[PDB]
Amino acid sequence: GTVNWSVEDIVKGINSNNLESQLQATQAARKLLSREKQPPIDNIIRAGLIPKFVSFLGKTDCSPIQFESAWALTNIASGTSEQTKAVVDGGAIPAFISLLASPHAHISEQAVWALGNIAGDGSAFRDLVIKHGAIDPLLALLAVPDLSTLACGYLRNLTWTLSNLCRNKNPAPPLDAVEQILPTLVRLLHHNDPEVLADSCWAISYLTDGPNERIEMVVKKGVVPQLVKLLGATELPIVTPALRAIGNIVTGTDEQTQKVIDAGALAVFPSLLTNPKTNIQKEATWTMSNITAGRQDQIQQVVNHGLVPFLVGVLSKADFKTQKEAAWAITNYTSGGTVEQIVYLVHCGIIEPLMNLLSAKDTKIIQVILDAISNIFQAAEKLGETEKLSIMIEECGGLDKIEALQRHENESVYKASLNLIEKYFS
Amino acid sequence: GRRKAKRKKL
Repeated sequence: GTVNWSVEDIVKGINSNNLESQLQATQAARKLLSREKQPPIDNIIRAGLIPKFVSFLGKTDCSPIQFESAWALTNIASGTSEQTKAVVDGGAIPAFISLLASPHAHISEQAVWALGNIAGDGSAFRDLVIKHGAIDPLLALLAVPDLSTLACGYLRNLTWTLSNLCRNKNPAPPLDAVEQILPTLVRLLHHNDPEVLADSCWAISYLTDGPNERIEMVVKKGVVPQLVKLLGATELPIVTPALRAIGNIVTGTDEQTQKVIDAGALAVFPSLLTNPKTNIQKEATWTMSNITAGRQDQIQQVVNHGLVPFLVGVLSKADFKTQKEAAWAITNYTSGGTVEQIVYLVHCGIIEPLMNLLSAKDTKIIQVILDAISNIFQAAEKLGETEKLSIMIEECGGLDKIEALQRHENESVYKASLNLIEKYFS
Repeated sequence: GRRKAKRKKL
């Protein structure tokens, strides 16, 4: 009967010289902290029960109290930064790392969960858990011939804790830690469980978010084909982190973007750029923007996959953030592409949505659209077709928009509109 | 140019 205990009763039971009374009070505190409607985490912390739970973590001859205190500390460290800090101050990190090697599977899983929460608090606690040496037993827990023999929740919690170990920047995870975790991450990226796949993709996206050296560290393991395969999956919790990782990779060197292209990622984008989920569309358009900022052969590969009509459609009707990413994509396309590629972009119907988006209040998208229009005008000048494209701009009402932008607030906006009017509309 | 947690056991 350890249900709905009072904090006073829990303190009275824990402070007793009875190990069984201590276990009963600890299970009561666990059931109290596992409740959904505002668990009194601060009330438990003020009572000074965290050191008692940390000490109970070490009672190897009493595994039930170990499991109960581990669950309680897990649910306490799952709260705010102050509560996780209070858990850490009690000396719980080395105790949980010691419990990682417990013969009882549930106690080891609880230690994994608690360490995952502590590392997910932030970068400082993540690096502190790494310094305490959790990576070695965490990876030893997965040194099995087939991951299918492990329990589902066990594998999921281990994958989530590993992902939290790769999470957060400023500072980024240590290079040695990332290199140690990466093979197990590549192995988890091929498991059949959807949650494990989603968390592994989240970890890969965390690792690829930063300098190109980290992106190369991830790419050298050859996970890009599997990343594209998971990008083609049907479960949105799997597609989202896969798309994030693909974008983070295409933010690097042109060789990494070419590695992404070689895996066949562009074939998935016809559905990604028309995904009913707004965030998926926005992230796909951002990835496309960074791909259009690459070499001319990469732009030609974008063209070959018929993604220019999809970019036009996203520019015409989508979320405003998706439309901003599309404008960035068109600007990168026109600035990096050949004159024939810009002519093809015009033939796909880019001028009408490019003009219709000039009525937005965001200044940055206005500058982006003006730069794109400028680049198309330079292409037409190289082709001697300035008059026809000027007629095109004037027919859809874009000339009126540029003339109204001539008297705009931002310096770049009005200087651009004036340049374009005086150079191609006189 | 290119452009660039905690769970509770219930």
